[PDB]
Amino acid sequence: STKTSRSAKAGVIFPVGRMLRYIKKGHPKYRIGVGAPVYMAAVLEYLTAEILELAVNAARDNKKGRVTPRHILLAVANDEELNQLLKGVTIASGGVLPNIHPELLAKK
Amino acid sequence: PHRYRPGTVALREIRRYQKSTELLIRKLPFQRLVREIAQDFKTDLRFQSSAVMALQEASEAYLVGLFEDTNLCAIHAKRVTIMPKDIQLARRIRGERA
Amino acid sequence: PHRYRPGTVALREIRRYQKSTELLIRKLPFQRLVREIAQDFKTDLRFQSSAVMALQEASEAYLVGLFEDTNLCAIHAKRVTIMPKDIQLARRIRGERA
Amino acid sequence: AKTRSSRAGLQFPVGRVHRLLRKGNYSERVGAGAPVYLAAVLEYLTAEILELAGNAARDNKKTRIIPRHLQLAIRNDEELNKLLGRVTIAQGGVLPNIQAVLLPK
Amino acid sequence: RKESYSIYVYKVLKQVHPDTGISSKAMGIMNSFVNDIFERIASEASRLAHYNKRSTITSREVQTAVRLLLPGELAKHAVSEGTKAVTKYTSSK
Amino acid sequence: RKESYAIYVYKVLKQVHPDTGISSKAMSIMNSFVNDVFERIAGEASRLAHYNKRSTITSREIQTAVRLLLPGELAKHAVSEGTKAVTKYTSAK
Amino acid sequence: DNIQGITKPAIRRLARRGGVKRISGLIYEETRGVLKVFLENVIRDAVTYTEHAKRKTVTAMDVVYALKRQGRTLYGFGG
Amino acid sequence: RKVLRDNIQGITKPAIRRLARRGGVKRISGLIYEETRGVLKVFLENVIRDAVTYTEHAKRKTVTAMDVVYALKRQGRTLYGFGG
DNA sequence: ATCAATATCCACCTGCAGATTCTACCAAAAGTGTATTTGGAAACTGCTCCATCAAAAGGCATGTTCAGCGGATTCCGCTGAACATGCCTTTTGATGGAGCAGTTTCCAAATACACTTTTGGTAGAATCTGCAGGTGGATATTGAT
DNA sequence: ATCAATATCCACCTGCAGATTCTACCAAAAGTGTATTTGGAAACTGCTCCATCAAAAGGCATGTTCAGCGGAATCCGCTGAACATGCCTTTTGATGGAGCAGTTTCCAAATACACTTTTGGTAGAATCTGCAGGTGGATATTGAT
Repeated sequence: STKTSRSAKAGVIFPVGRMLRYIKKGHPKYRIGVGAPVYMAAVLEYLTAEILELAVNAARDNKKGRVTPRHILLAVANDEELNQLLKGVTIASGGVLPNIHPELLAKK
Repeated sequence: PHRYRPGTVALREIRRYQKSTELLIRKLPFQRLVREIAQDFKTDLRFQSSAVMALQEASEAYLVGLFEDTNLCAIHAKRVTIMPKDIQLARRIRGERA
Repeated sequence: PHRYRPGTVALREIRRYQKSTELLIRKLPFQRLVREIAQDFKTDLRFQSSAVMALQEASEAYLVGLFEDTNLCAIHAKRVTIMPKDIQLARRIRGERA
Repeated sequence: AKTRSSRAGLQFPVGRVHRLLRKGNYSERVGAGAPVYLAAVLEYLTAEILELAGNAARDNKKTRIIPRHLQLAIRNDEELNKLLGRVTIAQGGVLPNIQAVLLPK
Repeated sequence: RKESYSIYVYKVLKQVHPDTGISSKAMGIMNSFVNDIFERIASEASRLAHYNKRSTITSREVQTAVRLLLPGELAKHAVSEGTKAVTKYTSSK
Repeated sequence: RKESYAIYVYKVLKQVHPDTGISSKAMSIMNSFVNDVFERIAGEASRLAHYNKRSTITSREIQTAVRLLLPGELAKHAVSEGTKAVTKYTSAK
Repeated sequence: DNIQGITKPAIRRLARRGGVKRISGLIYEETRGVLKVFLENVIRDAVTYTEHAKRKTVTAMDVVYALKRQGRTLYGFGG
Repeated sequence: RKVLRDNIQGITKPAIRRLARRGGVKRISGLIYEETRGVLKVFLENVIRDAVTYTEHAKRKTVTAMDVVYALKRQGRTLYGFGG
């Protein structure tokens, strides 16, 4: 007489059930193994976790406690694998990494 | 008197805007550009507030990126002044070349 | 004794190889390189001849493209000799640099 | 009977195209018109390339179209070149073209 | 049995030019071509329907797709044929 | 209505940064992220299934999909994280 | 005179954010040209979505989708 | 079973030279050859890593041209003339 | 180095636009029972992929010789950056007004679905020919004198 | 400017690999008769987009002065192009062995419905604060001297 969220069963925070609904809404005749939405729910949470991890650290370095788009671009554009995973992506109001080519530097 | 040497304010401008994230094109003017272009495809159109923001965000990010590649092409040529042909090469190599 | 000036033969080749379509790399040497890489990835693999052929067609077209972009970069710097830094600019603007 | 292709007045296979639309699970349902339209388009684009390649073949004084002809046909036509921009044609080669500054005096 | 567009491409080939032939290597490309576009259009069409919460790919989706995918002039003639065909079809019975 | 991953993005965030919060726009970006990767993975998956004439998208496909889409290290952990969650989902009552 | 509204000061700001130190005078109009083609391409597809949807209102999504298919995925507007 | 090693060196200067000529290059820096092998090597490890993943996904011991064709596509480099 | 004009960073404080949290319908995920499909299992056929081999000529490797390219150095005309100046225009915050997205709900045309009948492709085989490879010779290009 | 050295353009020759018909098996198109249901159509509500208005301070255009950069020109050190030589290794082509890719069929583990009960997720209203923005003095940076 009790209910149990598959997400809880998977030990994950992301919508396992919702994922399955979504995998179906977007890929018709394909049947979907119960494993599918759990495996993915987990993978997205992981990548989400990974981004927030560094976004924060970036928010911190900015003397701030509130993550904003900037903190995400910084966290992404400075990290090799994420910046790779996100080529072709534009983060609204994320700016650009601070970078000036030495040829353009004053001289000193 | 006082006066900053050529290229100092620019380096300062670079360091500045490269630290910020606000848009750099004037909103109104942009919105007018959008609707102007949009017309030639479909008359009596209605843009959402967001669909214009998104449009501009994309555009500025696009140009900011294109300028980075263009800067590389100038530097490649022993220069530091970006000229039109740096933009051409950059876009040519990109695959855009329009 | 006869002898052509430097470039005369080069342009000769450019014309020659641009008119033809045969693969420019030796087949066998290429097959090994492919098996080497594949093996240093997953052992006990077999290759249908076509896959190897597919890989070479793809590999050679890719480099010919790269060389054009590389060639444009050198000309941009008022040079006619493609240099590593030339291949480097082109790959970066291409987004390849990984 | 009459073939749906015949009915749409087409050479390309409407039923086949229809079937593939299904196998490919692009969606749930497939309008009786979709495979006709698509089939029609594919046949058109096919005709186009075939047209320019044929010419290219004959230009090179050849009775049989080979890959280099599709190559030349495609790379010399602004639009087809754009549509097949990220494509590479096995044994096609390239448009002959030497940079101007590389030519002598 | 492996199916392909060979006979269909060949038919169209004979109309554009009667006295021309095609190499098997060239027919290969032709096949790859037809299959690629078939994919591009069906796919674009697919998304299109889903963006619009629709469950059916109709001649209408296929057209927008053709619009989104093809170069202006190629697009125009593309859409003529499309319509010309669907229209004719819708009366041939 | 209008759903999102907003709330979960949040849990995850707090679960590792109790003393840190995330702005509106910032959250929208994370939302886009999840929707994109989700799509890329779902796209590769059904595609693997298709090529292999299979009619079921399973964790096996998602995995391969993951391997095909993510840079090495990042891919490593996702494969783990995935199999991990599927294992616990299977055993765990 | 839309596409002049995109002023030299702005373009310069852009290029600056792009790490640019000097700027040919001709750059301005040139960038101006490039930006036009950019919007023509994305708006055209965007409007095409709006059209197919039987609408008279270009939505953020229309743009997002148009951008996507142009290879330029954009975040923060899927809301 | 003869161990395979240093097969990149098989991609010889004469060859890297013909490719560049078809690419329309008239003058080649001496450091280009090695530079090119490096670039070639990356391209191949990439296409092959994906192809084989496809191979392994289908529990097969043979790398088919379709594996390569699908691989080249994930990378945006569509190839015609091998589609099964 | 020594000012001196100035930009820049950091200490410091507080109202509130915007994030956080509370709150109570409710759409959709979890649940039990039943119906339908599948993709791994297994014996198995046969394509093709691997590894040889032997002959040898096309093609790589090495060395040399010097043409001309790349780059360094010098020279200046003039294109753009810095800065003051007069001011047109973008920005800004609330406004009633309607075009027009997005909902609910009824239903006819269109799809799906399960057989049966008919036939348009395909694989294989007999058969027609376009052209790759060689031989030759008049012609165009190049480079020396 | 004329001419020897060579690569190039190329019409003819023709045997044979690869292309083009020639025909029957078989998935698979194509009719028909139910069975199911999308999504356009019609009535309707309210979430938003276009707008009229009107200040004001924030930027844009203008124009003057010249710093120094881009670009032309002279030059020579040496890096690559051409090339003659030497002989290895890729290429070619026929040949057997066997792993393995692919077809087929028996089957239980698994996904797909159809339907009911229990929340998990969301909207928007009630509560809350991170920090944008303003002030100010210390210090760093730039540049003429």
